[PDB]
Amino acid sequence: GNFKSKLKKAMLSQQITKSTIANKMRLKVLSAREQSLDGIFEETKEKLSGIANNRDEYKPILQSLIVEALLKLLEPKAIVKALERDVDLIESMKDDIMREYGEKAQRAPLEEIVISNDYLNKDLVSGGVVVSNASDKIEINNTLEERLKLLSEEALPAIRLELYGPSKTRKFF
Amino acid sequence: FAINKKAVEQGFNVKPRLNYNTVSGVNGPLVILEKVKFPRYNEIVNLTLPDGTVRQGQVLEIRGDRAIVQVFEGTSGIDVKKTTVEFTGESLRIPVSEDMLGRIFDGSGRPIDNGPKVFAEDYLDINGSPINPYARIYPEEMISTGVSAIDTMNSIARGQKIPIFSASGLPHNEIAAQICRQAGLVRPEENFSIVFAAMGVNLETARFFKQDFEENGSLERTSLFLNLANDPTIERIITPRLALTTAEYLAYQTERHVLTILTDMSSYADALREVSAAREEVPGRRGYPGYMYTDLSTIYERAGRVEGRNGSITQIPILTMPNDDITHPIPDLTGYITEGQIFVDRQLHNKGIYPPINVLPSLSRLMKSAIGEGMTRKDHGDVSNQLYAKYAIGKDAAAMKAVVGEEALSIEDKLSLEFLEKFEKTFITQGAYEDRTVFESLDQAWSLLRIYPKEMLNRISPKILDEFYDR
Amino acid sequence: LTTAEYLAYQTERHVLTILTDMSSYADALREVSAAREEVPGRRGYPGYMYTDLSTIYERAGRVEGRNGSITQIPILTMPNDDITHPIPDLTGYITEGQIFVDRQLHNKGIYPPINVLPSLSRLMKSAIGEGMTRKDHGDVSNQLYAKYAIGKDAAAMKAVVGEEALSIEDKLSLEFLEKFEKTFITQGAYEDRTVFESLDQAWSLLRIYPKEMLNRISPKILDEFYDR
Amino acid sequence: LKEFEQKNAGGVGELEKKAEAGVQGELAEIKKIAEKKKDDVVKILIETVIKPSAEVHIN
Amino acid sequence: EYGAIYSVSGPVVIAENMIGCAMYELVKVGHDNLVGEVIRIDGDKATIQVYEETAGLTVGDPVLRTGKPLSVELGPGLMETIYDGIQRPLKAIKEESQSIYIPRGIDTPALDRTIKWQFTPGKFQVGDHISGGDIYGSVFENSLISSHKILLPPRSRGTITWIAPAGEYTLDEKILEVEFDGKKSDFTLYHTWPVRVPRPVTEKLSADYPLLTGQRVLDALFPCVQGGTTCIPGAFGCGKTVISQSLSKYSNSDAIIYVGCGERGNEMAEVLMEFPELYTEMSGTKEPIMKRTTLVANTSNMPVAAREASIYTGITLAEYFRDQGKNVSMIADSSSRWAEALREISGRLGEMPADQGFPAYLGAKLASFYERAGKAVALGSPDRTGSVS
Amino acid sequence: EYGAIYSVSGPVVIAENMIGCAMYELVKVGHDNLVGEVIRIDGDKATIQVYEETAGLTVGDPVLRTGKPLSVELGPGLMETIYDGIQRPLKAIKEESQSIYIPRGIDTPALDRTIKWQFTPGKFQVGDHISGGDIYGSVFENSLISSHKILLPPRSRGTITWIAPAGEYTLDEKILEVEFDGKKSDFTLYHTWPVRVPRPVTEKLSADYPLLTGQRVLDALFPCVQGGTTCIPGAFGCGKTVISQSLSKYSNSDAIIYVGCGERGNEMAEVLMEFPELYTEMSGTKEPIMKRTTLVANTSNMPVAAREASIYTGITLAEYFRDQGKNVSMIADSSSRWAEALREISGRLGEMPADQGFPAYLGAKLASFYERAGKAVALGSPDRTGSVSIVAAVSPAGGDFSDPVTTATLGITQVFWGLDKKLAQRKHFPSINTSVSYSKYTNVLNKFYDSNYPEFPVLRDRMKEILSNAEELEQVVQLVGKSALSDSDKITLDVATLIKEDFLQQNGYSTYDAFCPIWKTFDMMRAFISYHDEAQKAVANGANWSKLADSTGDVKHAVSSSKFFEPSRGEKEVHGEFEKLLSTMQERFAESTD
Repeated sequence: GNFKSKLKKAMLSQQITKSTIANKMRLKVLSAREQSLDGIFEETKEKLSGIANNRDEYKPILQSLIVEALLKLLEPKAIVKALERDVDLIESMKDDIMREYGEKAQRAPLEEIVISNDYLNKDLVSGGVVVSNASDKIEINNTLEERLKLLSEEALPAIRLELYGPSKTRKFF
Repeated sequence: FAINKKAVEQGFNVKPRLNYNTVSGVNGPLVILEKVKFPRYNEIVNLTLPDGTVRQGQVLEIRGDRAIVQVFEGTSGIDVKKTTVEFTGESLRIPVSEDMLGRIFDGSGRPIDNGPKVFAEDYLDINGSPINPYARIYPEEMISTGVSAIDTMNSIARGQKIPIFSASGLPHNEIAAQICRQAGLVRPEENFSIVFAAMGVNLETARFFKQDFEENGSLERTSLFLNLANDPTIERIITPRLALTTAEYLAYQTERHVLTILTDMSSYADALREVSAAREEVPGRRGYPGYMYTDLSTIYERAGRVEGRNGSITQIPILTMPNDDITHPIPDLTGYITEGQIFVDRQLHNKGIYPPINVLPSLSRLMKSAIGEGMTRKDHGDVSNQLYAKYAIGKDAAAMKAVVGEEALSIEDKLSLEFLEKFEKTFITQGAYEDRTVFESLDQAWSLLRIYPKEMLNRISPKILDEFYDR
Repeated sequence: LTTAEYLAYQTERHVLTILTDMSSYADALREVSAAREEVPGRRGYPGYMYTDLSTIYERAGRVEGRNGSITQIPILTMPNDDITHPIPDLTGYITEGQIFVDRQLHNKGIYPPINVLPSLSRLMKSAIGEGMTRKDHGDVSNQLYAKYAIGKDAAAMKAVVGEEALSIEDKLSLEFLEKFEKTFITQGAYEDRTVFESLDQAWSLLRIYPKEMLNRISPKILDEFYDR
Repeated sequence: LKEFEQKNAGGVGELEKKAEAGVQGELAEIKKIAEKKKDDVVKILIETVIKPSAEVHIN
Repeated sequence: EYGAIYSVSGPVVIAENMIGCAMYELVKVGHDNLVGEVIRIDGDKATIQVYEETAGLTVGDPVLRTGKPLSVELGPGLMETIYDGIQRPLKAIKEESQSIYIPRGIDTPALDRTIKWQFTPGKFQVGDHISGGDIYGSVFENSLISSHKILLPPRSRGTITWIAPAGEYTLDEKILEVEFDGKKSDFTLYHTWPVRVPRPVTEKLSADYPLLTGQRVLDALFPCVQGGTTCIPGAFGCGKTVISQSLSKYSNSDAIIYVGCGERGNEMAEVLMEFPELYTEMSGTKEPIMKRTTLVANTSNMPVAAREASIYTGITLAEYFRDQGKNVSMIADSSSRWAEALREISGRLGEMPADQGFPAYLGAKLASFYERAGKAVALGSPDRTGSVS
Repeated sequence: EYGAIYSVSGPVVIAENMIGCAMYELVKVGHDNLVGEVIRIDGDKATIQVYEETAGLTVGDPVLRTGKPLSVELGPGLMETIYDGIQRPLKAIKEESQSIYIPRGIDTPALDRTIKWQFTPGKFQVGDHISGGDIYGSVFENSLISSHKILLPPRSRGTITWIAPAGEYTLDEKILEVEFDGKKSDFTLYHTWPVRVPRPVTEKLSADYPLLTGQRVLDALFPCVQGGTTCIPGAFGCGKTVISQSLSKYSNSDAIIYVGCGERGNEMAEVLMEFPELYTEMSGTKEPIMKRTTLVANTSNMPVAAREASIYTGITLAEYFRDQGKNVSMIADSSSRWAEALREISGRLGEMPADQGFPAYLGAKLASFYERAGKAVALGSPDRTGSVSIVAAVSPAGGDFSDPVTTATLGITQVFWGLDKKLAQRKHFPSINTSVSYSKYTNVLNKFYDSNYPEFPVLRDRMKEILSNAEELEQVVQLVGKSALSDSDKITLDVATLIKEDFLQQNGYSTYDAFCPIWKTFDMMRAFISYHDEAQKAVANGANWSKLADSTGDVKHAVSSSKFFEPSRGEKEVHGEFEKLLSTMQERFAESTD
């Protein structure tokens, strides 16, 4: 009986080691795939910044984004915030945005467009717009940074599907 | 492989969110916002204080351009003129994959095992949906637990829901951990697995759980959610349905045979009572809202068996008796939704017998479907009945001692006595790590049964007695 | 209370106060608690009268500066022979000691019809013993309480089982009890008993027993006065 | 008993390396195939980001 | 009119621009078109009770008025079917869904319209009058049932103008055209009826005919009349399923109905998949005992409403079948759980319990519900009869 | 801001023109400048707690906000001091007043600035990176607690740009120039911390090293371990304070804190001025034990909010000390009074309870308040290891199942000592019901006993089992009295009687009955075990119990007087006496048995 107790203790130690080791391999695998994901996402962020650095393609997309912000807001008295470098582009596109909001909306075109002296951090912010109504309590953030942030976590399932294709044992779905 | 179409369409569809700064006031644990757009009832909000700290909350109720939210972490010291909040534009949801095994999660379900993020295979709604009674079968094929005192007498079919009733001074959590360590299917793992949750445990209890479930090496079969006492109450109600959702996903999309255990429905009921005090609702009897029957039934019902799939789901919750009786509404109503009951004796603990369990008031309502052969030896059925009758006779004999005289007891009475002591000591007592296959426990029962003449056991088929009395 | 404070702690005179009825006080407080809506406590009582009761009982005791002292004796009426009722329960929470009376003894024509078992003075140790009294007092009281309870429970047991499990000491404690209520508790409306003769009668009643039952008596004291 | 005990006195590290190697091939292959299939995923993600989602919230 | 959701609160919702609506009427609220039901009408505002999960809803969503209180359909196809406490075709629902859940926001008619039926027109010709409860044709349905006897809904007056001749038909074709003041009125192979007010009958009659069970002790010493009331204690461990299983085979009533208030389901699962296995011997052995009964079952998952209206639906169907010229006998699952559901619904609505956590309603509700049983003569030209037990 | 008082309702006030505040924030109100904390806010009307008396107040009075929640002052001078529930110096207020009353609006500082101290720089050189929880110097506060550690309050980082020299110093002096971004990091000898939020810690740990009380039943039977808690009913005849005094004078505690909420005033004044009479019974006779004691005594007559905040203040102080890696203990007057205050406040606020007079959250609040106790390793480079133990003196309402607070406690705690009313009725104090109390730590604590008394557990277990059997057979015998009964029956009866009169009885005031060590308890237990076992094995073969006891004579009495063995008399003289007793008992059994 003493011998069997000692053997039991040794075998318990063996399985304890097995459990620890098995745990850590899987943790490492998860971390590694996470690193791959992180590389992908930082590459996407770099591409976002690079594209935002050029005015040509940026302008129409910026106008569309602001129009979408209007669609979300739905009032004729709002204030627009953006980096100082495109203030004149915004001023030029004011008329088009007003008219197109009037078109999309079932109400009349926008009455006013206002841009204060604030501008977003060129360092921290690289391309994007934020819209707040005239009363200036409700904010609409439509900046590329937070856009990609939300996408990254709200797109994980299909993203993984693409990364590893179909999965197994999920027979009924 | 068509759901992939929706998977891609949604996983490549992004929509921004609004942010508000229209706090009209805070009243107790609740906040009020006035100017809102198309509010969605009972969805989650992220609140940022004017100092950089951010919390989470859910919509309580809505009114024409008006909404009320509750902060999961309380409304301490927050501001009314410099605070903002964003809405997810969607109710709460949980990420899901087939790899939560080996990973632990907090009350909100976020990992706390210091490992990478869950890497959701998919998201899902927190609460499931009813199931067609037409689409269910009844269980069979008892599931082994490694505990002689339970399996031998009170077996459990793959699906039967049986609570366990405890008192304040009763050690039960240890029993749950021991069961998890000994949990498994009976040999003639394969797809069997476990998921565990706990509410309002002591810190030291939490560390105990973690370390034991790890060093046991069974963490692969399991996935633990936890909810400490210090955790905010609202999170309490979240955990059980999260665990249920995970178990449903596994069982009905991976054919896992799943078991789970809720630590104390008592704390859950307490937390529920906390809710609806916010609203001007006077609670029902004993100061308890009426609809707990419906709610607790909602939680319990998810367990069952589906013909179309090989998915076994079984539920074994635990409850504590407040005044050490059965009159509190919780046990009373649970006796209806449930099937059978398990009693743990405080006195037997005062007798030191581990586990301090007794069987006289405890029964399995559906063991009959899970005791036949192909799955356990034929004798297993009626041997238990004969043992129970002998146990009752021994209790009487114990009463018989001084009523008329210790010597006055009959030879039958004396035999019943000695059997009582021998069985209650050896057979019932289980070491903290002692493990018993059903077979060896039944053999112990046979040994303890041969104590009587072959004729005293007048509740058996002759052939079975002949074969098992002469080995 | 204002008058008592003024007199005591400005004239240094020892003053005692008697309050006839707290029940009427609670009644008036409840009375003016409903003409204006108020979330009621147990039995309609606003929960905060605990505060007012503390305010009333705040005034008592002695302080270093002032020689005069104040002592409170509020007479309280049980509504239905009850203690868990909010009034008596709350009073017991914050008050000191308590004096209890029972209808049974009065029906038995016993004056005063005190009920010892519930009535307890939280504070007795400091102002007893040697220096001012005889140290036996503590053991005397403890033994009296114990034997009284024993006799009461013995009578209760016999009331349901009869003379079939009655030890000799059971009936001894009984007869001790009957004599105790008959003589010790009973007093004339004009006789005062100093602690001395009181303890003398106590020892007289006690000496019916052997020197082994009375374990609540120190061997020293158990031997000093067992026989004089 | 001691002969049985000493079996793992040095084999624990050897078998730990055994498992470690057991996950290296597929391990690195994770990143290898990910990079192999990086262009498609990143380009699709950016395309999804850029495209407008104008919508009046049919209520 | 078809206004939007003014406000939401848990299982209680409030609408706006809701007019022309009685305080008892269903609604297909929200995009999910959940089966809500109105309770209190005040100003243009109203209070509507939802019966499914209310999470995720918003302000400004379509709401439509069914125009009538809770009802139930009646016609060919009832026999050999399984339904929810609110008459949900569980079989068809699962079949079309191919899913194990109960997809919230589901929609499936009470009875299939695809299947065609053979109809034999009655003996009433154009110009003849007609009254509620009259018989104007029959439809063969199963071997066990001779034919579904086509009846006229109560509160029906006028004369017939157009008649569908004999032939094959589905439950949608307008087979009858009558006129109380003009050809406006018409009818189909089926109809519906509210669930609250009992289905009226011509006249009653004292019940004195014995009940058939095939059990020595029961039918011999302590029997019940065909048209009587009976009660037995619960605690199934005593094996009360014997009376049910025998009665499913041994009854002088050609039609039997079992209503499931609601339980863990395993019981319902077993009874469900064991009922279509017993035998009866009319003109030779016949297995499908289900042909002699239609089953409604519930369980905790389905809302309280279903677990409240289950018994009403069952007894209404029993009254219908009695009036169809038959002897019916409906068995219950458990009154206690229905009484619970009632207590809890009242508590949710916030009503004061008479005692023991129960509202006063229990007494009158139970008495009225039991009043709906016995033998009687129902409307119809043949003046056939029936009984309810 | 400068608000206006709109409405006053006893201990409640509504101001107007309040904007941008925190619903937990101190406020100065009225002309007398009273103290109050906002509670519920909406628009510009603020519901404010008042911690003082209201009389003669009128609308429009100025209202001054503060901008911070309720905190307490931490540093030196705390120890051997008495404060109210809201951290006000009772002694300083009294002496300054030179009266016997408390003025309204007094602001005597929590920690005096009138005393200097001899500081010593630590080992942190200027220019080094620093963070909270890192000691940078120490000062002497008292002999028993010399070298008061000085720590950087958390949420405080930067680089030490300077160090103050050693020497004699008072508070109010910057002593550490640090820079996170700018010189702004200026710290004096003390600091503050909000009461509601517990301070952080590196991590937690298990429990071991059992606490000691000196009373046999508690330590022996239902073990108590530091870093833990329990509920102790107070009967006033079961030694209401004797247990506390024994804990203070025997428990190996670095610091002692007791609080008073339902203080009747008599007990308050007494305990206060009898602490001076108490002496430190540790490492030599130090006449003052208060050097380990700091008190927060509050009578009912103070505003309810004070009784509410008393426990938070006390536990915060406990955490502050234990952060230095010490052992602390807490004593509570009566938790029932605190719950009564809580329900009073809730009702006054105007929200319905749900527990026959208690708001639902009570359970959550009690759980949170409890969860600050335990054992943990401190935070910061110095690597301290603290330990907080407490005890809640539950005062029942005359019942057990009537008050849910009992359930709440029993649902969270892990050691609980019940109470048998009959024991009190028999004056059988120590009055504890054995069948109800329980202690889960016994399981883990085997790993500790095995080092000292590796046979103690099983012996105690068998003794408890015997007690349970005696309790059980009582219910049978009483209904039938003496009958045909085996010698074992009398054996169980008499052994249980001896155990209870020995164990469950002891004078609260005696050198051999008000205090016991572990080893002495071990000896008592072993002696009783041997007695009973030898008696039973002897009767196993004839040996009628009458003649058996006669042959052994007064062995039961021989062991009965063992209680009179005075402890502290060498631990070998007493141990030698117990060895002699065991020898005589075993030989006497062996011989008289034959």
